[PDB]
Amino acid sequence: NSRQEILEGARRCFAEHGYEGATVRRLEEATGKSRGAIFHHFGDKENLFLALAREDAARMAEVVSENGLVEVMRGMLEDPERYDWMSVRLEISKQLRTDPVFRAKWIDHQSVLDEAVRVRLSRNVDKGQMRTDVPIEVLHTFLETVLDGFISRLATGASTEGLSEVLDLVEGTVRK
Amino acid sequence: NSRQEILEGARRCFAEHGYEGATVRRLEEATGKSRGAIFHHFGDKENLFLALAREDAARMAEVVSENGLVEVMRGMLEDPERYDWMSVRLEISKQLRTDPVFRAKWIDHQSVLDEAVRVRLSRNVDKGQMRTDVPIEVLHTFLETVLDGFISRLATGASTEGLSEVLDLVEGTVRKR
Ligand SMILES: [Mg+2]
Ligand SMILES: [Mg+2]
Ligand code: NA
Repeated sequence: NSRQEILEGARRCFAEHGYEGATVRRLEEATGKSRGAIFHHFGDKENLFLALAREDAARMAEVVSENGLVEVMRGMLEDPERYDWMSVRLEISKQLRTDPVFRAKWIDHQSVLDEAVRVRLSRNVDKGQMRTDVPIEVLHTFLETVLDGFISRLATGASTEGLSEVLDLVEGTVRK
Repeated sequence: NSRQEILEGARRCFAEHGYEGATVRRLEEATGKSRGAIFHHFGDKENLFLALAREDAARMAEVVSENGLVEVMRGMLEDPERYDWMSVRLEISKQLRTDPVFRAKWIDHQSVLDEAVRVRLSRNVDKGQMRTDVPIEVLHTFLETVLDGFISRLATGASTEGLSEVLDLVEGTVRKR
């Protein structure tokens, strides 16, 4: 409960203020919980952020298991209210490249999504639905690159125009 | 001449420190030019950023005219440091999305690139090289989304392995069958 309350409020706070602007005082205000309770549950601000990213990964992993990364992207188009949170995620990009400890933690906190993508694509291969003239890992990297592009695009304020059709094309490309 | 100097230092500074981290001191360090030289020129950090965006849009536009957005991306793989500063978009996305003035400036400063992509795709269509079962504007948006993906991956230190083969696949997809 307390943990949940902290996560729901923290997501709002980060989205509203950005990473640096999500001060401890603002996190208190957004959660109704003390700094002592927040850090008791999460240790530090970065771990709190990582918990949120892991929540994202779990949710995305579920959708992937149903209908792939393309369906995650379709959901992005349905959810414009989430763009502010997507922007916060993007702010940690440089740290991801330069801080080995944080990097490893970020990767670990995405592990459920990464595996789900792999399982999905395996299932698709088993069913003979993917093209076989291109290795499955090239197809994998292609889908991940489109996903990163979608996130960037939307977060930076590009319109929705033609994106559903772009997703149709993306799906068509990896199929037989 | 000096101006190419100030943009060159800015580029390296943005690549190294980010947008917020590009302090006057660090910009001086990178340009070795007194804050007065640097900003007399541009007024503020936003405008130095937008000037750089224009300069590199123009370079990309040249490449596009020769061999499309895919060739821009092949070049990014060949030397990721050239456009590494573009990582700053990932830092400032909410400002680019939510400040309509800034956003309009950003779009304007990329106009030469956008027109070159449109001219290149037109030429491809004229020669019957593009698939025609998907509208050309969907193909256009696809290619841009891929480029946005490439900038993100390189910003976060993703391996570039398999990406040349990904570009082959991208190129094959927009072509006729
Ligand atoms: Mg699908
Ligand atoms: Mg080509
Ligand atoms: Na052109």
